Amino acid sequence: YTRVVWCAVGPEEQKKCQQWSQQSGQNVTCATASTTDDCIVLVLKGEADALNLDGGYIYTAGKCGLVPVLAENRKSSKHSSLDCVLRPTEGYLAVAVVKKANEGLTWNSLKDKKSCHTAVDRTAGWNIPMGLIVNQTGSCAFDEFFSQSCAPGADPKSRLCALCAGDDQGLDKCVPNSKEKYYGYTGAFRCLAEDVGDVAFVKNDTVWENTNGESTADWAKNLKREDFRLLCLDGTRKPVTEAQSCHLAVAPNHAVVSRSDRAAHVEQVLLHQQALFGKNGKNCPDKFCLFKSETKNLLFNDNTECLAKLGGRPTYEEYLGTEYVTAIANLKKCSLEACAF
Ligand SMILES: *[C@@H]1O[C@H](CO)[C@@H](O[C@@H]2O[C@H](CO)[C@@H](O)[C@H](O)[C@H]2NC(C)=O)[C@H](O)[C@H]1NC(C)=O
Ligand SMILES: *[C@@H]1O[C@H](CO)[C@@H](O[C@@H]2O[C@H](CO)[C@@H](O)[C@H](O)[C@H]2NC(C)=O)[C@H](O)[C@H]1NC(C)=O
Ligand SMILES: *[C@@H]1O[C@H](CO)[C@@H](O)[C@H](O)[C@H]1NC(C)=O
Ligand SMILES: NC(=O)c1cccnc1
Ligand SMILES: [Fe+3]
Ligand SMILES: [Zn+2]
Ligand SMILES: [Zn+2]
Repeated sequence: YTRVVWCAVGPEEQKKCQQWSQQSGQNVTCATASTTDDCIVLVLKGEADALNLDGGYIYTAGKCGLVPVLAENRKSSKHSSLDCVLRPTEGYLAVAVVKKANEGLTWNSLKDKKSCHTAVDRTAGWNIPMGLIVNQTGSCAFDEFFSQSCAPGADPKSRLCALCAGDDQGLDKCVPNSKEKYYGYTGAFRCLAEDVGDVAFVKNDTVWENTNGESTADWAKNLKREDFRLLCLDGTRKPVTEAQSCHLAVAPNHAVVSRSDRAAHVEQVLLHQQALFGKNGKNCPDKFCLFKSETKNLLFNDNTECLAKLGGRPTYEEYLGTEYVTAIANLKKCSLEACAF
């Protein structure tokens, strides 16, 4: 049944997809939508086959019967012989970052400050930090905790979208796709780097990849690691070198999902496609690389080493872990079980 339709979210992923489609001789084609939720609906309709999702969206996707297929895998020193494709995944660290110069700003003096989020419903940018905040404050009124935010996905007219910028021209303010200047892990850290916000909720890989000459992008050009700090839950402030001990939680890797009746087929074309355009593919650097997009994390995060088999053909709760499934459940009570479409 060898022909896979990828769902791209927004015009930039649409363009990267169209490119990949060409280089594959149409073994993969593209469908496009404005939001991740819409791409999820397309897959359900059967109009698209798969897409890579942050854990927060896997949860939405799972209640509707979509299943995790292969997971993103970057690389950790001690997990060495084992192949990337068979190596277990580690999950990433969700952290809260602040400007060093913002002396005296801790996890406990966050109320009324200005925040930068990857996008509503996402693990590091939303579910983990707001989960703790509802928790800590005993209030479901998370829309009144920060004076202002850029939380792609919220009501364009609420304070939660006040700090968002939209595209080149001011259009699409607060859309949960890359047209929004402060969308995703990158847009969010940018929102803080330009001091639009006091804190950004991203993952720890983001600070390292957009500081000390790693980014090339004009806004990240002069960023230095020592000018940032991580906020720990114990009210303390640490250098970004100490994330192992100052994170809010460890998140499950983004993963490709698809309808169960389509999973095997999706899995097979991907392992092949990967063999050709992944980290060491026949054709990567020279013609095309699935995992690169010059600091934008288009379709896939730019630090993905390979997509890996899951082992224990896990359901989505098994993939997310009970720990995280319950964090999302408790937070979702504020805004009991069904495909939400
Ligand atoms: C926010 O507070 C809630 C309430 O204690 C935390 O909740 C529960 O999480 C623990 C540990 O994972 C579970 O054993 C309980 O079953 C959960 N309680 C309920 C009523 O569901 C919640 O996880 C905290 N937020 C974070 C980010 O950890
Ligand atoms: C925090 O995020 C950064 C960037 O994504 C990670 O940085 C690298 O660590 C890997 C191995 O862990 C090395 O191969 C790279 O050299 C590091 N990057 C840079 C630019 O120095 C880092 O692993 C993460 N740290 C934690 C605690 O999660
Ligand atoms: C497309 O898929 C077919 C079927 O597996 C494969 O034989 C062929 O090499 C692929 N072509 C390209 C250009 O990827
Ligand atoms: N998703 C799972 O079932 C699982 C099992 C063991 C380790 N990691 C993930
Ligand atoms: Fe994420
Ligand atoms: Zn931990
Ligand atoms: Zn299982």
